[PDB]
Amino acid sequence: DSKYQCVKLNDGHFMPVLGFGTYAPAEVPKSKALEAVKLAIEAGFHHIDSAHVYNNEEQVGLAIRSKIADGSVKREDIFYTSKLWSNSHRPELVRPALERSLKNLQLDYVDLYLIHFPVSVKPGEEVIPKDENGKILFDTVDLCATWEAMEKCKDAGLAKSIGVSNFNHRLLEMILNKPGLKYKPVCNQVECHPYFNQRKLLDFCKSKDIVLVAYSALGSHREEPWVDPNSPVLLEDPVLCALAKKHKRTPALIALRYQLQRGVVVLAKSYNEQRIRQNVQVFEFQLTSEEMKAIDGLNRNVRYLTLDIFAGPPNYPFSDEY
Amino acid sequence: SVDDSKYQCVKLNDGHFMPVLGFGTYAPAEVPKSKALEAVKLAIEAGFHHIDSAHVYNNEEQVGLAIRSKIADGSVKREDIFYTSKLWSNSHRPELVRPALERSLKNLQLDYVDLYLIHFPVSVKPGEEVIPKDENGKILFDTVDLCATWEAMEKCKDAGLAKSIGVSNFNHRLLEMILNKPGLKYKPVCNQVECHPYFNQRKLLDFCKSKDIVLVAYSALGSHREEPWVDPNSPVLLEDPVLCALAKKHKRTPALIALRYQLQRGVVVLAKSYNEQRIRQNVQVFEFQLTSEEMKAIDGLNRNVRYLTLDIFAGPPNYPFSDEY
Ligand SMILES: NC(=O)c1ccc[n+]([C@@H]2O[C@H](COP(=O)([O-])OP(=O)(O)OC[C@H]3O[C@@H](n4cnc5c(N)ncnc54)[C@H](OP(=O)(O)O)[C@@H]3O)[C@@H](O)[C@H]2O)c1
Ligand SMILES: NC(=O)c1ccc[n+]([C@@H]2O[C@H](COP(=O)([O-])OP(=O)(O)OC[C@H]3O[C@@H](n4cnc5c(N)ncnc54)[C@H](OP(=O)(O)O)[C@@H]3O)[C@@H](O)[C@H]2O)c1
Repeated sequence: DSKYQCVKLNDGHFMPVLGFGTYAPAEVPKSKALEAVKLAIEAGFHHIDSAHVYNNEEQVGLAIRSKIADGSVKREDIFYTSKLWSNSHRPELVRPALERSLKNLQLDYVDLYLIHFPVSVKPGEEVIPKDENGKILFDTVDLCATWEAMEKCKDAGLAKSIGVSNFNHRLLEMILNKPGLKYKPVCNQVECHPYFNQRKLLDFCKSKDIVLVAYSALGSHREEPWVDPNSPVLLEDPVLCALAKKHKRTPALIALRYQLQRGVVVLAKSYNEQRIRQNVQVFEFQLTSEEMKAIDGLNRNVRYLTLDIFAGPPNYPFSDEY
Repeated sequence: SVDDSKYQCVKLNDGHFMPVLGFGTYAPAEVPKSKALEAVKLAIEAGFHHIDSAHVYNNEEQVGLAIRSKIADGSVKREDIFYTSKLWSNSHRPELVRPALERSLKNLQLDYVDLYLIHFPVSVKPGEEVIPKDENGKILFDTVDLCATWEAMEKCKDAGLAKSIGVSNFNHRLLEMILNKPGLKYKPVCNQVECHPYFNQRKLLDFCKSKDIVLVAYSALGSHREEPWVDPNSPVLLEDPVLCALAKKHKRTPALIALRYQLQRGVVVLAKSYNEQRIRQNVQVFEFQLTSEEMKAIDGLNRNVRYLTLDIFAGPPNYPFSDEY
């Protein structure tokens, strides 16, 4: 213990390369996140991924603080990520959103704060506000101004590092090229897996030393109406299953190891005590270059999470090629 | 930012972690041994957490002092230094393995090495001389079962003298030999071998990976080019045009490109320098990354150029470089 695999971010901080996802569908009791985070820590996860919009920060924080006070882990050995929801993109709303997250977590800082999604919605308690016609109440906010507000939260010490999520090439360039930029995003957390392996965006991120963090790396939560139930089940893939047999591992383990070997930090959500343990075994084997090539072949350009309910605004990120 | 107790490491097949950038400590004979002391100190100061040495480099006293010095002054803790030594070929006989380790520890004044390797698979006769020769200058080769040598290595690990054990300059056959040994207790955590864009070890790399063995690259910058070890007609790796082009593009150096290349193919890479500026420059390998096209462009430099043949040890069956890999 005490040591684990991390990568150096562009602001000098280190991020553990395997992250534990904490989102769980609405039907799942928020209490299950409490135990799942505790187990994840016990199993050796050192990186925990959440967001204000997952509505579990109370529980996630309790787990962390609970594996701390029981000396199972130290605060410096937990990399905790939160995310700014789209109803707080206005500059004067960013620090208050982070501070509310921190109050819920009862923590002094987050290790990483991301702009969760580049499209903005009307400020208020409702995370997906809708009008009388059932249409989204979008808002217009200069992301450059939101990013300047994140830089101030990092300078205030409330976030160790800042980054973004669901940003495309155009949106990343907007930040990277912003006049007077103080801090580049350390990461861009996006959907990534053998069926949507983000090779183009990945390479771009690499060229600017931005770490691409893969979510729904195991084929996603497949929650409706977010993900089409007709979409292929990743973990049933014939090639993944074959490689899983060869290595005597599982298709999940193969999908995770794949991301590690291509330079991607990978998240993995499970609320199963035993699967939580399985996933940490990603550090127990390697894939050969022929095998990597085989997984590369699986790419289909199928995106599980379109979030197309947010389509329309200029900053909707998935219309571009990448 | 956080020159903290955080840095990039990989998990070894025995549960231990190895920092992925190692500092090489061998310097040609014309270089005074004293220089190794200041070099390793500067390397620790710069952020190297992995230090590579060997009995045959005749600097363990200096390298050990450097490490002790940086611990005793509070710059670093012992658990944050990954120190590697190597068993020289005059101590391949099983009963001589632990005595060899203990002697290196005595010279270093350390309690344990983080990693102890079988340095080279060809054995020579026991005694003080590292390359024992008879009166006619013939090297005095010895016949030793490396499987027995490995058993003695396993015992060194069970004793806590070495946290991990591995090999160096082993080929496919020799690896299989160890891995397929009856009663095998500990697999080698690594195979430290020459590796660089002119000799990228693709095949051997895949093999190691398939066994979860970490390939550690030595002479990753094109070697010390010391004669008569290295053919002075050999190409200068760091003068390669492609490397130079990439270096220019990234605003880095050919050396940085060469090291980053290894990191991105899952290879732990060593880098030797006794120059304060280059020592600091090399840890910059964590500051950028290469695209898949750039990686492919480096893969294209492979030219089967082995800088270090060690062919004075060619002849005996265990000579490792005759086989395809
Ligand atoms: N920033 C964003 O826009 C965004 C979007 C989506 C997700 N995320 C983050 O990424 C995390 C992961 O994404 P996800 O939650 O969408 O999908 P995921 O991690 O792809 O989900 C994998 C599904 O596989 C199951 N699983 C886990 N380990 C397994 C194993 N070893 N073998 C077989 N099945 C296994 C899990 O079910 P069990 O619990 O029953 O094991 C889970 O439902 C989320 O929790 C969240 O933190 C971020
Ligand atoms: N196990 C084995 O059989 C074996 C064999 C050979 C080597 N090794 C290990 O691997 C280490 C490295 O191998 P090496 O010593 O053969 O080769 P190396 O690390 O490839 O040597 C690089 C040469 O490049 C120079 N250099 C370092 N950084 C540079 C930079 N940033 N820009 C330009 N030049 C730079 C150094 O000279 P300056 O010092 O002047 O900077 C050095 O002489 C050794 O010290 C040793 O620990 C092991």
